[PDB]
Amino acid sequence: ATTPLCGPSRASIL
Amino acid sequence: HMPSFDFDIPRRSPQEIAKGMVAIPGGTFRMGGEDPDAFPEDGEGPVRTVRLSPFLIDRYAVSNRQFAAFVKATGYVTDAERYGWSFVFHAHVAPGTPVMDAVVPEAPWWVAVPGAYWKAPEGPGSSITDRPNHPVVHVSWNDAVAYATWAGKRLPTEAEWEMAARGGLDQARYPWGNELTPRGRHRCNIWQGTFPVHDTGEDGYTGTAPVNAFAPNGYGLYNVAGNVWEWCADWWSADWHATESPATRIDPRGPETGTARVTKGGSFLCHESYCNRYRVAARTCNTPDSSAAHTGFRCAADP
Ligand SMILES: *C(O)c1ccccc1N
Ligand SMILES: [Ag+]
Ligand SMILES: [Ca+2]
Ligand SMILES: [Ca+2]
Ligand SMILES: [Cl-]
Ligand SMILES: [Cl-]
Ligand SMILES: [Cl-]
Repeated sequence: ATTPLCGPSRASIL
Repeated sequence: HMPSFDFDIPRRSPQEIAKGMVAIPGGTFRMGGEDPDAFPEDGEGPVRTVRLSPFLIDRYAVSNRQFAAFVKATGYVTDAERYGWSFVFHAHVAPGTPVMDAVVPEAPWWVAVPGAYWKAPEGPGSSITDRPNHPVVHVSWNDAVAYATWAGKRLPTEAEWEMAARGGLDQARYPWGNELTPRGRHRCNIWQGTFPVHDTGEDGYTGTAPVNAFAPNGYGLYNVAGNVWEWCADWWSADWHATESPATRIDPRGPETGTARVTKGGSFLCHESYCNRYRVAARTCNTPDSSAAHTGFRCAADP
């Protein structure tokens, strides 16, 4: 639905 | 980039540095991709001719055994250890392992696991006793640069990575050609089955494989496609390389500023039905102190 995610970032969980 | 280290850089000879590396001669290649299904936000295009100065590149991603020797010699503490957690794929978290409630938006298969780090890749209770020759994982971009500098090396640029990974083929889809499993043989460690629910392990592995698994490419590099994502030196952008200039076409270094660093090559989790990012032109990024169970690196060096 949005661009697939392969690189999970520490910033993304905040 | 100007890193800070708490260990001295040891003296090493050219012969020592070059062990396990292949010499890529200076020359040109066609970088990028124009697959019509590429995600526009990834900036795989345009295809362009890039000239590179000669360089050395590791045949293998850096292994657990090698990273352990670096840590033993320096006392280096990885970003995941400082933070106290790293990202583990959900299917690899042992039941009962303490986990954070953290959510990676759009990617619920990633679990933030306290105590997951390079030596305990699934969290407390796991180890690398049976994975000495697997790629080191849970290493951030900072950790990779620290290792590479200690080793007398550096990270490859995205262009260096891609020239080496293409292995002398002009605009092929994969390091070895255009078919994913030529002659019915698996050539890389990616996902088979139904992502993210069930990995059939048809290629032999439902996690990382040894760094020397599968046939190499035409230049002698192993697992440039699949296995683990590999950090490169460049800051990420989708469009810096769309400009036609010496800076973007001769030894290109990427944009001078950014928020995330480039990662190349795909991993054991990639699949055509979701990311399709195990093609050699594919690219993504991650922020430089981030770490995960499917991300490692290989080094490059100036001859
Ligand atoms: C959404 O656009 C989406 C979701 C999963 C896999 C691919 C894509 N494009
Ligand atoms: Ag992927
Ligand atoms: Ca696999
Ligand atoms: Ca790879
Ligand atoms: Cl997109
Ligand atoms: Cl091993
Ligand atoms: Cl082929």
